[PDB]
Amino acid sequence: TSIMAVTFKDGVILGADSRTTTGAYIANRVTDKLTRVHDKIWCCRSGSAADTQAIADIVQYHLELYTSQYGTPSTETAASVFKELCYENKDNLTAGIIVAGYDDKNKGEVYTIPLGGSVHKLPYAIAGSGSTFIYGYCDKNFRENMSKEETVDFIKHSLSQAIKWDGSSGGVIRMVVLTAAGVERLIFYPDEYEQL
Amino acid sequence: TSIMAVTFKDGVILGADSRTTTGAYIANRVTDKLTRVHDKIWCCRSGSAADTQAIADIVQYHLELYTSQYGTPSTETAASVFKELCYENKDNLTAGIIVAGYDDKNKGEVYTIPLGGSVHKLPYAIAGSGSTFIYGYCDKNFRENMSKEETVDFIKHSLSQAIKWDGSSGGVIRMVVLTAAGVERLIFYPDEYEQL
Amino acid sequence: QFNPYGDNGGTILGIAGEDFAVLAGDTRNITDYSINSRYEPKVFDCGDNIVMSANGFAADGDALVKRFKNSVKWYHFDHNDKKLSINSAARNIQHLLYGKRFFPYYVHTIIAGLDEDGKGAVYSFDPVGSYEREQCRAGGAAASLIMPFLDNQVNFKNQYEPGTNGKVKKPLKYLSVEEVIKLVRDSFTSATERHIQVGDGLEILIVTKDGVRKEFYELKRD
Amino acid sequence: MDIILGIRVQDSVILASSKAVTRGISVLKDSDDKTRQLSPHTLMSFAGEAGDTVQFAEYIQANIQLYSIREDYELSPQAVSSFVRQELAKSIRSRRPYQVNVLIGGYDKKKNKPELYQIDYLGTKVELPYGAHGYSGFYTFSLLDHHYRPDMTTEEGLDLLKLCVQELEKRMPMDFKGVIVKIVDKDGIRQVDDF
Amino acid sequence: MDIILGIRVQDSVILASSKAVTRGISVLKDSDDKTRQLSPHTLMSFAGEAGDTVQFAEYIQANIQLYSIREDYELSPQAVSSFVRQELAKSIRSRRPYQVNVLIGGYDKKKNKPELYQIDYLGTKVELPYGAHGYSGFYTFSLLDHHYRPDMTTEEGLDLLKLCVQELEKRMPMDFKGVIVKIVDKDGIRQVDDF
Amino acid sequence: SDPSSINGGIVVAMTGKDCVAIACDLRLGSQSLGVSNKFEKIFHYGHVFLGITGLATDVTTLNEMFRYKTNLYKLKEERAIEPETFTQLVSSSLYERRFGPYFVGPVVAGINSKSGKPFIAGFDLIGCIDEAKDFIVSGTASDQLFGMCESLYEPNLEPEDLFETISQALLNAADRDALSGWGAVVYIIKKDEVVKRYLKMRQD
Amino acid sequence: IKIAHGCTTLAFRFQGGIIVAVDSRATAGNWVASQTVKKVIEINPFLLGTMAGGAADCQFWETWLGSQCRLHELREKERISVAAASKILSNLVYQYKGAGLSMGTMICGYTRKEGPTIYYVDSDGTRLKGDIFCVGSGQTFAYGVLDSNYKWDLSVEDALYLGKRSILAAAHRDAYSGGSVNLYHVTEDGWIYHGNHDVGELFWKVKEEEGSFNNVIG
Amino acid sequence: TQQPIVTGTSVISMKYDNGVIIAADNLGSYGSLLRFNGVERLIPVGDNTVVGISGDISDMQHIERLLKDLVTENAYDNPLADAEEALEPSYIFEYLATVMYQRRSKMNPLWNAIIVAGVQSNGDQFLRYVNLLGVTYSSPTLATGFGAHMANPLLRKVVDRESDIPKTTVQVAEEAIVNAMRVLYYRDARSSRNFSLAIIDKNTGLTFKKNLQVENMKWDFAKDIKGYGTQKI
Amino acid sequence: TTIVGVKFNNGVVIAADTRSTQGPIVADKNCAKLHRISPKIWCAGAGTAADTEAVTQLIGSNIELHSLYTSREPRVVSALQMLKQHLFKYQGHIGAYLIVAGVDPTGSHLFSIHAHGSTDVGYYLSLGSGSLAAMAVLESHWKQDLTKEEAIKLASDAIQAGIWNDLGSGSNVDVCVMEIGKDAEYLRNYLTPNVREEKQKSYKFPRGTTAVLKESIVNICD
Ligand SMILES: *[C@@](C)(CO)[C@](*)(O)[C@H](CC(C)C)NC(=O)[C@H](Cc1ccccc1)NC(=O)[C@H](CC(C)C)NC(=O)[C@H](CCc1ccccc1)NC(=O)CN1CCOCC1
Ligand SMILES: *[C@@](C)(CO)[C@](*)(O)[C@H](CC(C)C)NC(=O)[C@H](Cc1ccccc1)NC(=O)[C@H](CC(C)C)NC(=O)[C@H](CCc1ccccc1)NC(=O)CN1CCOCC1
Ligand SMILES: *[C@@](C)(CO)[C@](*)(O)[C@H](CC(C)C)NC(=O)[C@H](Cc1ccccc1)NC(=O)[C@H](CC(C)C)NC(=O)[C@H](CCc1ccccc1)NC(=O)CN1CCOCC1
Ligand SMILES: [Cl-]
Ligand SMILES: [Cl-]
Ligand SMILES: [Mg+2]
Ligand SMILES: [Mg+2]
Ligand SMILES: [Mg+2]
Ligand SMILES: [Mg+2]
Repeated sequence: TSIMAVTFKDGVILGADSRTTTGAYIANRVTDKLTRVHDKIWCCRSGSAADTQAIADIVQYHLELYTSQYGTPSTETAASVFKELCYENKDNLTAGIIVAGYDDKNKGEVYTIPLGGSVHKLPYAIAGSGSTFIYGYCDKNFRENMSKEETVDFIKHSLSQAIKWDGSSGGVIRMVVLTAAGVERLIFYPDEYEQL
Repeated sequence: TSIMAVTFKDGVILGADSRTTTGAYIANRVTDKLTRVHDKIWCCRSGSAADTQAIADIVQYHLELYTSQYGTPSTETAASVFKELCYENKDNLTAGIIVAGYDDKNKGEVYTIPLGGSVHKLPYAIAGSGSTFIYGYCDKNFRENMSKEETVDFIKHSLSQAIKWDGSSGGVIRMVVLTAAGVERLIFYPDEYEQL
Repeated sequence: QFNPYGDNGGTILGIAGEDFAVLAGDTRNITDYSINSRYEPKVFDCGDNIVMSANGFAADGDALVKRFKNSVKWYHFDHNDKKLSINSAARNIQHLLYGKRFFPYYVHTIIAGLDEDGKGAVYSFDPVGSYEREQCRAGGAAASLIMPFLDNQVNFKNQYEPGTNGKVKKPLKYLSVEEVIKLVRDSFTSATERHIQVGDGLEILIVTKDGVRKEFYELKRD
Repeated sequence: MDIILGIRVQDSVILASSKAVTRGISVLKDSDDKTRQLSPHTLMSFAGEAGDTVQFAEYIQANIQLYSIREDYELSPQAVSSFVRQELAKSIRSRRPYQVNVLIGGYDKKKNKPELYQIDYLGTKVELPYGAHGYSGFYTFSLLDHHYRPDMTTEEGLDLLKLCVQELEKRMPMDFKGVIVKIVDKDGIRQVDDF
Repeated sequence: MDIILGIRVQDSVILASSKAVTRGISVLKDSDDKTRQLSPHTLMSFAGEAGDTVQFAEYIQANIQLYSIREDYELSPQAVSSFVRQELAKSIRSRRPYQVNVLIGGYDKKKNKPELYQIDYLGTKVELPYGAHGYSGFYTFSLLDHHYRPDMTTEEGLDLLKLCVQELEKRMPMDFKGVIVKIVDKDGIRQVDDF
Repeated sequence: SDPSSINGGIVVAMTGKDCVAIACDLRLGSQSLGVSNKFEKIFHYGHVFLGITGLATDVTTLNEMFRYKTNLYKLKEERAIEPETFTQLVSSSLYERRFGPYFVGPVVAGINSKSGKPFIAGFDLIGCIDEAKDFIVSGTASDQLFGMCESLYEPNLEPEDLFETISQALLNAADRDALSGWGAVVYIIKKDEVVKRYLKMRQD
Repeated sequence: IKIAHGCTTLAFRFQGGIIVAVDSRATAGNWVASQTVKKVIEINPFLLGTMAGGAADCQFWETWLGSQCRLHELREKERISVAAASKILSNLVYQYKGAGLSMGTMICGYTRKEGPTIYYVDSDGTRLKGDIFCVGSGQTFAYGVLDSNYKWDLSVEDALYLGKRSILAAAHRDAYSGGSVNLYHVTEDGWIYHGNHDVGELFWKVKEEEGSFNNVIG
Repeated sequence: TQQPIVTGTSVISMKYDNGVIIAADNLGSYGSLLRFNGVERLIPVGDNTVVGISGDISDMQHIERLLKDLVTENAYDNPLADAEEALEPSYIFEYLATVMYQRRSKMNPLWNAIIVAGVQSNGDQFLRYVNLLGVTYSSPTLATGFGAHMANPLLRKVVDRESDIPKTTVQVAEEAIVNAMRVLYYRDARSSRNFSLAIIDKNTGLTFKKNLQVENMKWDFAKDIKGYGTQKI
Repeated sequence: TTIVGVKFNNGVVIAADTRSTQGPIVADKNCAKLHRISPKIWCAGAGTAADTEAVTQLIGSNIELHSLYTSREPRVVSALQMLKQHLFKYQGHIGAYLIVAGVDPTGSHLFSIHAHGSTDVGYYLSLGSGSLAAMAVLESHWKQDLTKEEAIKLASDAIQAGIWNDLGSGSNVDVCVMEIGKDAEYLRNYLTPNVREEKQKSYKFPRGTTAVLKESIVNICD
């Protein structure tokens, strides 16, 4: 996998490739790694497909039950539920998850949860096998309070390089935009992003 | 290690960090990984310090004996001698070497020799543990026929990021410029390159 | 770690008549669950009315056949074009195989032809050179399927004369070339049904005093 | 524990069981009786892992004796053998299985017939005319195949048994210090003191 | 191969060596002589890995016999034992070492004294009043410590040796099928046929 | 230490015209050592026949278990269990022990008393049902039996002819297997009569 | 693949020379590879060798032995002794010790100076002279019949039967032995072959005539 | 004993009526890293043979040098080096096949899968496979690595047996190869979009096509795929 | 195994081969790999044969009870959720690889489940040993807006690819079509392109060939 989430002026954008692999065979070339745990709290999934799905399903259940009792949960709260699962079951889990959400008070927030189960709140986060190849690029090119179009270009260019170098990443570049306006899905095909 | 070699308008420039490690201990923080096998044929050394030194010493011997009989060797010839050693002794060697040289006919040339012992002629090459983090950056920022100052900035920015993310890389950024003018050594200290 | 051996599958079969002998083998070549070739012959005419097959690991099979074919050539040079008898060929092959006792040819070898009295002869070898003359021998992946059927139909094992209270056995007799080919074809169609590494095609080489004839038959390709 | 044999003849069952108990490079005892009386007309010999053998034998013995008291009735050898087999059949899939092989020699008073059952530690039961556990069988079985007749007397059975012990004493690597022989018949269980 | 003993007394050296040859669960032979005469007044017994034992023994024998012919002279037991030790000392660092332990009993005609040497497969030589290889020592040594006297006769030595064999036959797990006893003295080497 | 090939043995079942046949060898060994030549591997519960190969302790255990279950079935249902139903029961029972299985290769055979249809079925050790029109094979000479059955079998054989085919399949398969043989039994099963025949075979 | 491992073989000395008796089965695991294997190698007209362990190892090296025996008598103008012949083989396999050769063999012969002689030779270098030897998976079964019935003053007829019966005993019980029994009788003027005997027919014949095997129904 | 470092993936090939087609992508993978992108894995020998090599690239380059040297050696004292005594595909294959098996027999293999495609002097099509084990086989369609699993099935729908070869044109055959290369780009995680293709015809000779790209791909349907089961957005 | 699933205009179609293996041996030449979870939710299964059967029956049972409890026709996502959570609980030890498809009040659906409990959505899917041969065909010929007859053709072609090119797959093609507003049609043995050719010889023995020791009438009655 190659995944990332980036905060910007109006909120936050999640980005991901669409490749799922069994060894060197691509089991699914159109995977959706950006998944909803709440209306405006989503996550990026890397690592085991089974583990990350199982985890995401449980978190969605917890946040739905939270909402029924206490109203809309914070993005921090969602990240805490992910952490609790990943930390307490670290011996049996292979999951690298990036949690991203939009509050009206807190605006765009991004939390990353690596293998250990630790939590790290960041302006932007990158993860997955293909993220190694774009640490240099992303660090040099990231700016705070970017516009929507700039952030889309930042993610597109970044994941394009991650895909280009990582054999474990490829297919389409999916994105999900989280703002006050609502939830917007974006897709970008090889013919566009490859020749960037 | 983090090493690279980049061809440009006037010739070629080799670049390297200065960190040598034993596990997580830094055995030498001022190492010189850019080493001369001939007047204007140099190499970047990554992998085993012992193996790469042993190899470089043998190549220097071969090219000195070549020069005594047949005159100045080509950069391709030097890369072939490196390859021969690395390929034929692949089972007992851990050496990732980048060969770079300046002919007057062929101008600047760069050959990279990974673990297997294969040869790859390129416009520029990156190698060593810290190179993984700058594939994205280097691919996006490299241009052919750059000027000396541009190429120095390209290498400096690139190795700065490699160093920043790779624990196995650090110290000073050494560089060696190979042109018709001659051989120029450059050094760049943490206080400069870290805050780029 | 590098593993120098592989399994190319397939199966072979040798039957000896009174004045003839057949050596059959399917034409499928495989590795794991993939088909490499639907027609890759592994039964060879080696000269001097000797047919040979070395089934198992094809690289070792081809090396061995190649070396034996060469042995037949040099036997002619060194001994005034003398014909290599099937028994002499067998003993020669034993030395080829045992020559690599400590790094074996991973193959079940079978050769067929006529002995010096003009009668049908089949010799079978293990991977390291132990050999034996027999009327009947199946070798390879589906040998365990075919061989007991051959015991029953060629050597008439477990078959007694009707009404004799299981006291008088069914008498041994030579089979005709027509009857043998029927048994070969049924043996391979049966093996093809129940063994995944067997199928595609069947190539039979028949050896009489007149020479070496070939017959080919389609097998199921699944 | 090593050599246990059994021979069913016309009117009795004869069990022969080695006397040696070896631990390491020392024969600790040379007069060990590797058998328990389960009931007046049922005898069980045993061989296998140290401790397990006696612990299992006595556990079975207790259970059969409990049955005898409760019903004021002796279980048939067939019934006892089935109970024993089931206990071993449970045992094999336990956390720590009983590694014990047994022979059960009994005289069925209702059928007026001797019966020999061979059961291994997995719970594999077979009724036989003659049986053995361990390496003993590899010598005796072929010898019994030849010399054994179904209508033999107890005295003929003891001579046949002597022939087995002699062969074992000749070709077995280990010194098993002879055997204790016991006879099970219509009159119950008795020991042959001079063998 | 298992039991080899040696006892040096006043005027002779006595070697006792088991007769059994076991392979797997079968005693293939019960009359095996585990010794070679190296010279008229020098005897070597041996025990260890199959094949190696005899191959080594005969190789030494040949070498000593070659020496005897060349010089028309018998080497002293001390000289032979040193030659044997060196051969094993070379062997231990070879590609495939001789796994053979030996006892060398000899009568030195110049000194008029019996001599017993114990050498293991590593090339570890010791001169002893009584010696053994393998597990045999664990029983015999303590028994000899008690009963052995340096001024004993050959007949007293044989009785002392009988006492060792009896103890081994009682406490050893394996049946070694008795021993072949040989005496080495001023008059050479002779075998005790009834033991 | 491979449970399915310690004791050894084989079972084979075939269908014919309005009949079924099930056959088994009689050997029980401990690896190389032959221990019993009377160890039958075919059992029956009413008109439903069950053959079981593999680890002998489990063969015995499962027989006792299916006797147990078919007896309670009959008491509650007030009728004999049918082959199709028994097949499902065997599958259920085996899969119950999914992660600690009986090391067996069972084979059901019988004729449905209502429809009159011949029925055979085989199972793997964890209870996967293998239904077949023609034949089912099991044991340490399964490969051999597959080869014999696939060549010798033809549909709609009369009981007397079917006996010869199944017997020759078992015998010649058993003779190419070290751990099988030592005698053989064949059950010929018609709608309302069952004949059991012991075969004469080589005793090595 | 696995390679052939055909076994029950015996050979015993008696008044009339030597009897050699072997089974015929060869196996690869449970799979019976051959029922018609020749486990007696006719080294030359006067010497016999038995096959146990590695089929190839025994075949190859015992025919090789026949070559060394022929070269001996060409150079020495005299028949090779059983002692010498056996030692040529045991010295050879000792050179290969550790490499993985697998051999259990009886070298049997009858010469003027020695009389009837049997040498057990082993792939781990063992060379033993003896009167009775029994080698293979079914050796223990054959020993039981041999030991209880053996005498030096057996007739050639009775000795031949004893060897035949001892193999039968092993063929029955030992799963990896059977097929058929091959008999040989070694005299000073050479060995004499006494036929191939199918175990399937021999078992029922012996059962009836001898009254043995009452455990088995016939 | 080796382990392959820089590796090349599938080589695919097939026969058609007048000759043979062979293709292979231009990627030199370093594990999961798609390290080198300008790697030519089809190597022509003369004007009548193309050797396609997958597996270890250092060993591929060694084989290149051997073939280059083979042409040189054949020309020595050979007036008919560009005529009757020119190198045949069968000669080149048998040489490689000998080397591959000798190297596996010395427990030091050339870690490759090789397909030698060409046309013989008499007009006969030559297509044969050899690998690190010295294993050889021939078929109307041959492929290595993932190509074996995915390309062969597609290529066999065109040429299923020998009799289908005269019925298959170069247009139809090339189409199937290019299509197979696209499928491999969809499904092989160590494949690249850029590839080379070679045609050896008995009439038109050797045609070597460089810098080809996979095109006419289907990706649009991806936009409709949401979540992994229950998600609606 | 080879198994596939293909979406079309008004529903979904799944297909499978019919080979069941035991090592290299074909145990069942015509087994059913298409399973009915509910009347209009069907499941193709690859992997451990007992597991695909057991897990599909268990969930199918619980689905039926759920349908009765809720007074509603069952949904494919319910079967999907129940299957994945079961498989995940067993950490891949239940070796069931499933293609789940069907129609329900929500619409037509097509999913795949793996043994470790991961699920995937798609318009065309394939699982099993011959999935690569099948997927190659699917990637070559699939398009948007397939008709019923086109989807069946594409699905059966994808299975055929597995039958012929994969040794793990063979024999026949089973199909199940699940269209919206119609009954699901299960097409058992939709294609049978591997019919066994006539044998060369009849092996019907003369009566009395087999030697018999004993006969006895068996009592099956009470
Ligand atoms: C990139 C690819 C890597 O970081 C992404 O992270 C994606 C994340 C997406 C899919 C959410 N990861 C994968 O695609 C993931 C890679 C992976 C593999 C193993 C452990 C962790 C991560 N792939 C999978 O999880 C696949 C998806 C299936 C095919 C639908 N599953 C497998 O590869 C299974 C997993 C088994 C497993 C092993 C260890 C921990 C957890 C699960 N593996 C196999 O089936 C084994 N396979 C048998 C055939 O031979 C090749 C190996
Ligand atoms: C970066 C760091 C990694 O790519 C660079 O490539 C540099 C290259 C420069 C120095 C030319 N590489 C290293 O610094 C290299 C890292 C390395 C280590 C092991 C194998 C390959 C590469 N470091 C070394 O070679 C050091 C230099 C010494 C300290 C002067 N040597 C060691 O670390 C030795 C090497 C032994 C060895 C192992 C395997 C292959 C070859 C050599 N290792 C130790 O002494 C072990 N050490 C004992 C104390 O506990 C920690 C481990
Ligand atoms: C294709 C055909 C696979 O090539 C398909 O994927 C099919 C799926 C269909 C049948 C639903 N798969 C099989 O046919 C499958 C292949 C397989 C084998 C082993 C493990 C996983 C998959 N075959 C089976 O499941 C057979 C079914 C029989 C023929 C009815 N079962 C076996 O081969 C069992 C394996 C059972 C098992 C136990 C524990 C973990 C995993 C699997 N093996 C045996 O019965 C062998 N043996 C017999 C003697 O007793 C010891 C067990
Ligand atoms: Cl997923
Ligand atoms: Cl250095
Ligand atoms: Mg080194
Ligand atoms: Mg650093
Ligand atoms: Mg197929
Ligand atoms: Mg037997």
